Amino acid sequence: MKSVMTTTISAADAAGRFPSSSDLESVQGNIQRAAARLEAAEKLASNHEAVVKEGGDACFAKYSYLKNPGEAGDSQEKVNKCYRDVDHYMRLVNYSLVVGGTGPLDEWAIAGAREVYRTLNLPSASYVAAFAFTRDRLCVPRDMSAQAGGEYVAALDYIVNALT
Amino acid sequence: MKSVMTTTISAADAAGRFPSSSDLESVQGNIQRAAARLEAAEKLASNHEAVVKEGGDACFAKYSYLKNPGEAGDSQEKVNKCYRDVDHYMRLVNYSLVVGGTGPLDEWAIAGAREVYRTLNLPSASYVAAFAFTRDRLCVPRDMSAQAGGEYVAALDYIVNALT
Amino acid sequence: MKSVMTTTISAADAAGRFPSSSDLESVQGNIQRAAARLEAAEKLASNHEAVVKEGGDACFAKYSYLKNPGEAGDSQEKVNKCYRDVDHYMRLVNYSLVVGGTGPLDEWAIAGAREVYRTLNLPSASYVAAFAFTRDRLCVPRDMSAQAGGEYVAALDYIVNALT
Amino acid sequence: MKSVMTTTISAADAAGRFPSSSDLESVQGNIQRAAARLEAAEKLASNHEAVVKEGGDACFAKYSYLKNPGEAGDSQEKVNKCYRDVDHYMRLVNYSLVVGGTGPLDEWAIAGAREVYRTLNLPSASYVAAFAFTRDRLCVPRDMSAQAGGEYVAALDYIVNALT
Amino acid sequence: MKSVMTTTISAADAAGRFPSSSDLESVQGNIQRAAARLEAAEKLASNHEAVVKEGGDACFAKYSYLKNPGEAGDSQEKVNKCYRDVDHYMRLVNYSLVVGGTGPLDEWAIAGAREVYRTLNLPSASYVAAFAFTRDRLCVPRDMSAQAGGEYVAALDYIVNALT
Amino acid sequence: MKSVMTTTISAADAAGRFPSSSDLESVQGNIQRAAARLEAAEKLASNHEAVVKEGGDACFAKYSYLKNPGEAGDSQEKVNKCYRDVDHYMRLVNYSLVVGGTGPLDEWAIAGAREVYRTLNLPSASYVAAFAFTRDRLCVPRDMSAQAGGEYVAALDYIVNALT
Amino acid sequence: MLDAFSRVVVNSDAKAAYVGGSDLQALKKFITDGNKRLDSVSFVVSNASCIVSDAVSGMICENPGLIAPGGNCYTNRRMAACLRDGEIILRYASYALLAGDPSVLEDRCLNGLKETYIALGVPTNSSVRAVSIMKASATAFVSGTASDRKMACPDGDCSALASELGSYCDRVAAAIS
Amino acid sequence: MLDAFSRVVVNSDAKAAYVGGSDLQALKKFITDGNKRLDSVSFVVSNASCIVSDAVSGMICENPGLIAPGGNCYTNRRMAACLRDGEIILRYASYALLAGDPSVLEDRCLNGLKETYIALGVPTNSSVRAVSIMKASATAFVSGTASDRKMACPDGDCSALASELGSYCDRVAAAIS
Amino acid sequence: MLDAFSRVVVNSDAKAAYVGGSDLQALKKFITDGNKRLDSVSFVVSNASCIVSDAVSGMICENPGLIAPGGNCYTNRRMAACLRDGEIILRYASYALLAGDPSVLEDRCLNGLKETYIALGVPTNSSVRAVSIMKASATAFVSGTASDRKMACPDGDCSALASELGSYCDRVAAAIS
Amino acid sequence: MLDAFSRVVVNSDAKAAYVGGSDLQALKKFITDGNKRLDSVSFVVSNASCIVSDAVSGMICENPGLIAPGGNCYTNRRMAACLRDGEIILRYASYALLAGDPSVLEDRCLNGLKETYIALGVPTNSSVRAVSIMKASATAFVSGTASDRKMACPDGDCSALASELGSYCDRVAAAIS
Amino acid sequence: MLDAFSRVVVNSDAKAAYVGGSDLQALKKFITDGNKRLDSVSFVVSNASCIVSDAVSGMICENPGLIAPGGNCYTNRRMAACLRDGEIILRYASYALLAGDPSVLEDRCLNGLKETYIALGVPTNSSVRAVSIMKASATAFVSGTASDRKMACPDGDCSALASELGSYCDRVAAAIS
Amino acid sequence: MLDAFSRVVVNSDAKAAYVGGSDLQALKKFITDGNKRLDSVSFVVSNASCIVSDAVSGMICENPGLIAPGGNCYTNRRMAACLRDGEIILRYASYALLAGDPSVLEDRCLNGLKETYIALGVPTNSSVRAVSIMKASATAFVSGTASDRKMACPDGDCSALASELGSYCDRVAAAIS
Repeated sequence: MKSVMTTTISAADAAGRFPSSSDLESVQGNIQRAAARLEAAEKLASNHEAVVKEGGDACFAKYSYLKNPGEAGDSQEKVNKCYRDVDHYMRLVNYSLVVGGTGPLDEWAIAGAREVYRTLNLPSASYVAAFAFTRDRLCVPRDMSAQAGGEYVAALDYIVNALT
Repeated sequence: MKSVMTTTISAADAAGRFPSSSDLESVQGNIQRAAARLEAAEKLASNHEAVVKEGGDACFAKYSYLKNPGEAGDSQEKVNKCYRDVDHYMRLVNYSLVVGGTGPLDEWAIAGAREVYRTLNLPSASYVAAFAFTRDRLCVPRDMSAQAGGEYVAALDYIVNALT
Repeated sequence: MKSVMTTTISAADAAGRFPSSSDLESVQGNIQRAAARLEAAEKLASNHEAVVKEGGDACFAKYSYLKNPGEAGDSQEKVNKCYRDVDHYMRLVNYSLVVGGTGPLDEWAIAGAREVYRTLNLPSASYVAAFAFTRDRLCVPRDMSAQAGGEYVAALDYIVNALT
Repeated sequence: MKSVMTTTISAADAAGRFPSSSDLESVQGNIQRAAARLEAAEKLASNHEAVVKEGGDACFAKYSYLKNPGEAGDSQEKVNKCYRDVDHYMRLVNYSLVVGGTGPLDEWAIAGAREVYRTLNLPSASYVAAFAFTRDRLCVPRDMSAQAGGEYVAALDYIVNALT
Repeated sequence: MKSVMTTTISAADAAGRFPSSSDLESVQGNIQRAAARLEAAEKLASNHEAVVKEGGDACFAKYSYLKNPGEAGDSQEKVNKCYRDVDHYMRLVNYSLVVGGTGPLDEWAIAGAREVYRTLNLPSASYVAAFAFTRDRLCVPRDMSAQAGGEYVAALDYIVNALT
Repeated sequence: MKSVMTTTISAADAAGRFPSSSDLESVQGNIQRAAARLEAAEKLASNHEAVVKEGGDACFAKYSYLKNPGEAGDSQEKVNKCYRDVDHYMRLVNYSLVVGGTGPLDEWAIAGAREVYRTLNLPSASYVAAFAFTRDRLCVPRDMSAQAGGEYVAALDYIVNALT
Repeated sequence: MLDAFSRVVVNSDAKAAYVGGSDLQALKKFITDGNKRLDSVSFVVSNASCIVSDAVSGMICENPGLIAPGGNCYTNRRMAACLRDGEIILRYASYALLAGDPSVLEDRCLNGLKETYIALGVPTNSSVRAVSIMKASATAFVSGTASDRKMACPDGDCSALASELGSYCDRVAAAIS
Repeated sequence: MLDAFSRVVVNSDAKAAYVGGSDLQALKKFITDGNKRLDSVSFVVSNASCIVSDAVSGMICENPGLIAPGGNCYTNRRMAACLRDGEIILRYASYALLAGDPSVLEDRCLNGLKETYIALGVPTNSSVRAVSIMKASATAFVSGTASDRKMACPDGDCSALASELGSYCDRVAAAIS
Repeated sequence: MLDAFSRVVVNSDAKAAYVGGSDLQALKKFITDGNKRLDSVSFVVSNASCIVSDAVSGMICENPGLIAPGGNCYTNRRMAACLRDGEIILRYASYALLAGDPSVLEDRCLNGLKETYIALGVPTNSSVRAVSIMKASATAFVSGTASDRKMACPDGDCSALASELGSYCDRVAAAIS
Repeated sequence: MLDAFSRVVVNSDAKAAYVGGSDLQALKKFITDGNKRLDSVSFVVSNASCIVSDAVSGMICENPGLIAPGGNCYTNRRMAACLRDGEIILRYASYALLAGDPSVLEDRCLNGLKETYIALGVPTNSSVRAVSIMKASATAFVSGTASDRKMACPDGDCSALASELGSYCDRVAAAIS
Repeated sequence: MLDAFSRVVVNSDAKAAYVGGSDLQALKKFITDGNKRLDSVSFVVSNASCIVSDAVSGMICENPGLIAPGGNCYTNRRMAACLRDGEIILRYASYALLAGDPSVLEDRCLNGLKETYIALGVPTNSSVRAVSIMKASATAFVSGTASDRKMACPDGDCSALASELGSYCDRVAAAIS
Repeated sequence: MLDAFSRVVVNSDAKAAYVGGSDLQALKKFITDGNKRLDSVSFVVSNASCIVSDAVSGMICENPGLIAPGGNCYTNRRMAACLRDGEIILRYASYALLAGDPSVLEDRCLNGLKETYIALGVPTNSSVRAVSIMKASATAFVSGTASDRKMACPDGDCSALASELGSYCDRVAAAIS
């Protein structure tokens, strides 16, 4: 689980070192930045159903062809799995904001995603559409503070880059 | 040169990653802590001649046997090298304070030190005596602020642990 | 370049062996199947422009969303590159039929395709649409002999599987 | 067991590939060539006792010194083991003809033969004499068809080259 | 346990060789030199308490600072352990003289000694003082024959070189 | 070149050690056994042509079939190359006795021998016949001292074992 | 690994017997049915992606627990590993069909597979189900009865090939769990 | 490995739940006391050599048989290896204290440790003693009650930190007992 | 590798000199504008895919010969390798921006790059062009002048950061020309 | 590596051209003459030991300086290594004959060969003669003109096959000279 | 590994005792009988090929089932490996005789041998027989009682060395039984 | 590697000549003076730590620029590596003295030493001085002329051995010069 703490500790362990000054300083930054990302995580946790709905809606709005026979969303159940997937990512966004690292997204969503989506005929651009919208939907200070908004957008940009 | 930045970058490089949230958070800690260790570095650089003298004096005060024939300080030129060595360590403490990592001490002072001191009959306890004194000589807020003092002590503790 | 001859020779070379019984037998099978695949290659080489056009048309007929702004077919130049791409594959199908192995397609089309198409927003299903049509358009004996049609379809299925 | 099928399968397995066109084309060679080598195998199986006798006879006829005290054939039991050894090889020749590869000869006769014959004072030239005779004894079309004879000779040539 | 026989056998085993001429020749040297080193070993075993006492006394006579508070000879028990350590080495010198190799000293005294003495504030020069005296104390032929004395001195020089 | 001195030095070098007690003892064995093997070497050097003559004669006396057409001694030049080969082994026996190790035999005679003799139809038992005779031909104390005779036989036994 | 021919010589070698005309009826039948066997392999391979994807999906849509938290197909990393396994199994099954012998499947795939799945915590009843659906679709493509695709070929009986391919799938199902 | 934060999301993921405000009270408190935690790690690390040496020496002075023939601290090679183990254990204990989670200690240090010690013949009770003494010294440096050194810091309560560090040492003892 | 701070240390060490007050004016400023630097890095990284893809495409649409037979981007294998190279270069460029020093770029990326490109036959002119376009786009995201996206941030001047990034890109072009 | 068919494809790909009926004349001829090519390879392989041994012995009998002290075939080790090289060269020549293309010989055998021989000190003039004798014997077995052995086959023209083998042997000598 | 001298050292070290005159009479006798021991090793090594071949042949000719199909000496490969094992066992036995201690035999040969033999299916009764015959012949060459060859040496008693070698062979039998 | 005896063998082998009585007088004397050679090796090795440390320190105290910033012995890491090289060189010189032949020194030490020193930029003149001082001290211990230590031995003439060792040091100097 990649975070500030686990990365520094892993580096120290690889060299067989006790935690030193640079390890301690790195953790101090985790302290400083925690408030912003925890605010973002809490806002997401309190309103994720509405956010997920908007994300999935944006996907099928942009790519209505998905509902055609033989396509990824040709049934209500398949469409439901699409919104479920968006919910999966956003919960991992919430996790990544709490952890302060892309760990939860890396291990639980991104790793092996290309193989899954390729094999199951799930166009990557459809996921991109959901999270590009989710990212661009935010504005400050309506939804959250500026630094909280920075964390929220950055985590979503991380997903979009991973998809592209 | 181990620091907050080089550690987190080499970690990202090993995984072929762009800088991410945890990398940026780590560097923020370098920002928060810089003032304290830069204060210690400045105070050291301004008054290092006096600190080094007390370091070397403390060594020979504790171990006068060094001045006996066949020992590490049986000549004035040898005694001068001893104070020179202490100055070299303290300059590396100054460097380590500036970098915010033990890099300078690791690569330039500690690496190969065992081999050198063993073959040249330079008892490690002598070096320890100089830095233990230098460390315990500190008092706050006379010499520096509390956090600056902590950095000062930590760097010297790092040396002592490396000698023991 | 994977073929009957290059596979058996490389296998012999790995074991440091002269060509033996099984090596010579394998090449005999290349002699027997040669006529079937060479016919498919010739028929393709003499009418590829008509084939490519139908493949490209099939792609955009199925996925008209490609011509929307920001998508892979939102300009005539991009549309032209798509037909160019179909021609690339079909030319490599011609090559693979002549060689009697998937070598040409493996090295010059499939390798690195996943990376390229994801970075450039080229949905694999669009390519699949072009070659699934090209595969199914064929009917024997109108276009070629039965065994020639088998080779033709097999090469296109290999591409389809490589995309899915 | 090296054959057309096992060679082409192991090659694909080493690359993690499904069987492709070149693999299938290789196996077609097994189909075309089987009639010739299965013929040769059948003739041998029907009359191996006579062929073996002639093989062992040619050995001791060319090297009468083997019957001298201290030599490999200085007793009836030892002589019987020699003809048995020739029968071993020829049975493995029968196997190699059925498999369509040198597999049976490689694993069960050739591998380790150098060490065994060296330790037990078994001159390799003696074995060569038996199979050189067996090879040259062939008369086409008297004993078998031309292609069957080609298989018969090739297997025996493989043994001779391995023995020299 | 490094000796003439163990070194010779290990070399033969690494190459998978039976013992050969050079192997047997090396062991002949173990026979010729045995008397000299066994004499030194016997003389040591008969009077080790007196030799060890002189060794320990020589250490504290040269480094009286050791009995200062905070130093390695802080108490009687610590002083007792110093003499004990000298006895340990000398018993291993006896072992090494019997074996005809530095094996006992290498495996049981030298290995890990640097890490141990470093952690426990045990100055290497103190051990050197004890064994250099022990070495220079030898008087030929008063204490032993010239060749026995050579073995005695050689083993102690080995320890000193390992300490410096 | 394998000998007492090269084996011990290679062993020391593998562990990065200076020569020590066991190394020096090993060489002492080379000093003690030297006179015997040098006696055998000189005796061989002073009358090798007669020794080689008897060796080659014994080979063809036992294996007269070699002079039959198509065999390894079916010409005058081939016969001369046989005696030449015997001379080459015996010269390397002389070298090995001087070296005090099987080095010369190993590098220059034995390495690659079975490959050459297999390729050239050179029966190994023919060589064995020459050296088994040479070994048993030795007369103590007619030809040399008992210990010199032991070195002589051991070297020839080494060749015989290397051929069987 | 062995094929259909080397299997015969292995059995004959145990009896130290030559392979004569009396032992060569099946191997003869193997040759004349060679083109059908090559078609069967091609038909499976040409639809490998559909076979694997449809089977793993079938396994999951029959057992929603696999994609729940704690489920063995939960997260994309596990799902991808499952899809990979399905592809691997189909690949070795196609190898066995090409060789006309199960040895390559047993040696290079099934050997130590159950032990591995137990150590990993892979639900073995679900694994069998994935193989079963793969058997259903693959044998259908060999028989030419696949609902949405018929492979072009001269009409005839491939029931023996389909049954043989199924037996290889049976071996997988028996080896795991 | 996990830290205090990823441990929460691991627990929450098992229930497929978002981490919300009602789940972050402890983690916000973790951040608030963050400077004290960094001091706790610094105070242990800065006295690592003394902590390890005194504890191993304490173990031996309590069990003299360890440095007798047949003892596991007999010869410099064994003593060095024991001092090495002491330093390693403290190092992973300090890792866990920094992360606020015992996972790095469990995964990279304690996993298998009992089995290797049994295989080597490393006495477990004496190992427990060394760890127990390290706990006494390390927690004292955290608590600021070390007899011969008091680290500079604002006066406050670090009993939670010291108790946490102590529990990490306890897990080591439990893992090999 | 070095950063902005260890670079000063290295330069001072060459003179056997302490780093004092006079030498810290630039480093204190590095700390002061630290948040802007973190923003500059985050902005480049968050648009990494767009930056690289657009640049390689720009290089190609300006020189279509690259994707014709005999072109160095012909076939998907070469195109992927070029896209990979573009991403790698930007990645090390972002490293340099985060560290405030080009050492990581010089030591781990550019070292021997020209020799490699000469060996493979990578056209230097097109390579420079890709870097040039990457410079324009990346520095635009730092400056906040990107045509189709403005990253949210407090209003202010980051011209120094963008100029620094541009210098890192220039170092890449210089090393391979 | 390339064969006769892949070489045509590589050349056609350079011109961005399909391979049509006009281009396939020689390749069709390659197929019709396929059985002769297989015979030629078999004839060489079946006499590999004689070809190599006779060539090396021929090289030596013409230049006894090779087996003198200082000679490069002196001692059994060098003699074995030379016999080894002869076999290897013939083996790669047989590979090229089977594929109908010199690429495997050039890529896996000839590339770097002169440099290693120069470094080792193996004489190039003697190496060339060893190849030339191999060329004489091997092509004779292909032409069915070998003085002490005629391989069974239907009578016909294999001069092109033999000349092709000769060209491969000539490439070996050329790359060495 | 240990020899006769380090064995005494190891035993003395267990009691923290110096090796003195009262402990050295057996080792002094070891030295004074050194030449006989060197002869004993030489006599075994000089007839190594005969000892191994004769024992393996004796093993087979007393139980012909070993070379029947399914027999563990069936095919040349198994026969070669069997001869190899016999040579290896004799080699480590010769090692032990030279060192005057069985440690090299126990540690570098016998350790795990029975387990690998059980796993491979090497019959233990046949192995014991091969060892038993090797013991007879090897001890014969040492005792100078071998029927077809007597090694030259000054007349004397080597019953002790013969018994020592015999005990080494007995160790092999016990380990695999 | 070669020793004094195998060197003679190599020369004799080059002319295909037996080593006879004429060519043996030097080797016979080599054996006669064998105990002196063993003493010479022992005297050097027993003072190895003093020889190396004194020579390296002498080099520094004669070349102050070595320990200035940028100096090749600046920092403990470089000083340690120089001390390591000194010990290494003396070790291979002692090997050569023991064998009575410089081959081991040439093959495993000096071989390629010059080009790594050039690549690393270690000063040649200072390296030569280190060797020349080592030569002074080492030959002094062989000659029994060392000022502060005389090694016990029968009084005699070891000038040839001292000259031989001195020649080995000169080979080192010439190689790195």
